[PDB]
Amino acid sequence: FPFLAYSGIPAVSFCFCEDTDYPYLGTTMDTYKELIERIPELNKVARAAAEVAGQ
Amino acid sequence: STNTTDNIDYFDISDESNYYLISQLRPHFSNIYFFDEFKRYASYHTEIKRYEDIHKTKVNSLLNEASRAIGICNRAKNTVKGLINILENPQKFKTQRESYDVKLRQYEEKKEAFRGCLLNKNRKNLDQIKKINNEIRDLLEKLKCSQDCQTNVYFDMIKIYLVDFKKMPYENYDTFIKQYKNSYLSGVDMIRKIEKQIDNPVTINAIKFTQKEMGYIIDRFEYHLQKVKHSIDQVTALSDGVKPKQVTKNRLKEYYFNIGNYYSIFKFGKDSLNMLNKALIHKEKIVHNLLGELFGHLEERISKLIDSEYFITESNNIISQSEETLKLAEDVYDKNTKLIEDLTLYPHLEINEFKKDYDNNVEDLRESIIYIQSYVSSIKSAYRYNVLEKDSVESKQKNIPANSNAQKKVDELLSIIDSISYSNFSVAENFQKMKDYYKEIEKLKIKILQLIEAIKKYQQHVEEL
Amino acid sequence: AGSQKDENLALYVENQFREFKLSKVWRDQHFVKIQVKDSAQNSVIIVDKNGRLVYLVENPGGYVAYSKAATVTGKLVHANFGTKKDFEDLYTPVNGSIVIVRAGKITFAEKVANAESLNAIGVLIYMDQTKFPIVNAELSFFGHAHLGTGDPYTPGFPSFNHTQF
Ligand SMILES: *[C@@H]1O[C@H](CO)[C@@H](O)[C@H](O)[C@H]1NC(C)=O
Ligand SMILES: [Ca+2]
Repeated sequence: FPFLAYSGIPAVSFCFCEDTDYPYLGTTMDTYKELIERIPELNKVARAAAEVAGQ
Repeated sequence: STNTTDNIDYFDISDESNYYLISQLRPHFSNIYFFDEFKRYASYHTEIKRYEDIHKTKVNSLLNEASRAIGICNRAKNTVKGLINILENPQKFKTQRESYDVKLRQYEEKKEAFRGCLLNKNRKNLDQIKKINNEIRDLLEKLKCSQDCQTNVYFDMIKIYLVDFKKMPYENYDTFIKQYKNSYLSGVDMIRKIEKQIDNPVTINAIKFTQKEMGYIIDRFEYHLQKVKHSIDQVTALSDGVKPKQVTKNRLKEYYFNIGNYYSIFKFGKDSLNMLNKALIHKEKIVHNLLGELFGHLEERISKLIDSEYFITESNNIISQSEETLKLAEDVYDKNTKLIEDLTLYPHLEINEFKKDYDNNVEDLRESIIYIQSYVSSIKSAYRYNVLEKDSVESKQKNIPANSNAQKKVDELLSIIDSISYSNFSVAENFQKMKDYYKEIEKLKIKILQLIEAIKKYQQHVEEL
Repeated sequence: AGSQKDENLALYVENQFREFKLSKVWRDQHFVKIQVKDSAQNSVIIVDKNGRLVYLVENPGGYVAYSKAATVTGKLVHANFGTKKDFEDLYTPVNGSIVIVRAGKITFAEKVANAESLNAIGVLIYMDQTKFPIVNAELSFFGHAHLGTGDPYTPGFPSFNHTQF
């Protein structure tokens, strides 16, 4: 948003977002293990996100 | 089972020009394979019988000089084998008195000493190789046709070479080195994590040296596989092709010399890939034999950490003291409650001014006890979340396959050690909260004792009215 | 921000950007002002009208950045999300009181800005069952309350030493 509103540069932000938001962002319990019990397999998902941004 | 390495002949060196590669395998050059293929090229052409005469002399002289140099450095191979079988096993190290570092330095010096003795004896044969190549150029330019020659040895021997290329397996080596290299880099990633917790240095130094040797042999295997795939792509790339029937005589010379060089790279690459495959499988078995020693000492570290981190006995101490305090204060109120009951009948008949204060004391009593019950329920609640954080780790430990083949058990134990580390931020904050609440139970305990004192002073005052 | 381990991760990323052989790698540093926790602890604590007895609820681990360091007492009003339409449809008027909201649908700074515009005294922010289904109920979290972005103590110009602060 400072790249779009303030400086006038086009900007894009994308997320593989669940219908409800992620339950703990700014949080002490946000770790790796709890991320990997939220999402069962992560390598293919982050692979898809890296493919979108690289493309 | 497997504790030593028998073969060493994967070690090699090239020249400073990087033009000629020596192997310690037979016959140490791909150019000798070129000499045999140009021998059968000279079995085609009737004009050149001088090549088979010279070729007999040169396979004799070159093979004798080569195996001679392998003798002179065979003694150095025995010394380097001595330092290898010192470094690979812990059991050969536990009888040894010198520390590990200087032995590693001596291994370095004997290694470049071995390569140096190999190259310095092979140089005088390399000059002879240059002499042979120049004699082959003159002997090939003996012949007659300088206008249109034909280019049937090319168009036939390419097909024979493609039969030989389809004979030899590529995809199993490719899949093997990809899957194997993935297991190797995953292994080094396991070593960097495993170094911080386990205390013994000897076994992990043996594993670290072993993975260094594995890295060198992997690098050689990708080199020879690259040479094989490039030579196959060049010969089949010429068989795609424009297919000229007519060449010039020098074009015929660089023509035959060219494809003979490519097929030479194929033969030498075949034997090199064969030996390196065996060596990688052996060293891989050494690494599983080491980690099999390691994981039994690893599990004790887990059994220390699970008791150490979650503050479980201290939290049970806090809950025990809090429940003891609640039982004590509730016992005191059950002791005084009838005296409260009489001293609520005496106020309303008479002068109420002191009894306003005593009514404030009674409300402070019952509200204080209800507060203590609320605090105990809060501490027990946060303790329940903490115990759940421990029990998820215990179920994750019990759900491991025993049944691991191979070295994945060490990976699982690193995963559970990583889990205990992840619980830290929630556990610390919960324990801090428990400390805060128990401080407030202490404050209400001093306050409740001053309240019972105020009750007794009121009791003697009502007797004094 | 500004901790030692952040600089260790920074040097790690920089050595990675050198090992990938990029065409140019350069760092940049400048000094900003953030807000961190004090050694004394902040707390939310129930006060009775009697005033003799005071009951504590909890001592929060997390804090709100750029909140004003103060202490207040007052009557509390639920203010579901702090949306301006949501603030329009209150039953009890909001002024001179402490609002509570649930985290969602808007940034923290727009909640605090709207409840500041209706002249409330303080904002408490929590997470409920329905919007945020989790096991633990003792979980504490972090936010900032600056409307707009950037370092607030240099608006419009950068925070180097060339500006001399
Ligand atoms: C603000 O609320 C107080 C109650 O705390 C009330 O007395 C006052 O009238 C309100 N302000 C206005 C402008 O009505
Ligand atoms: Ca600025």
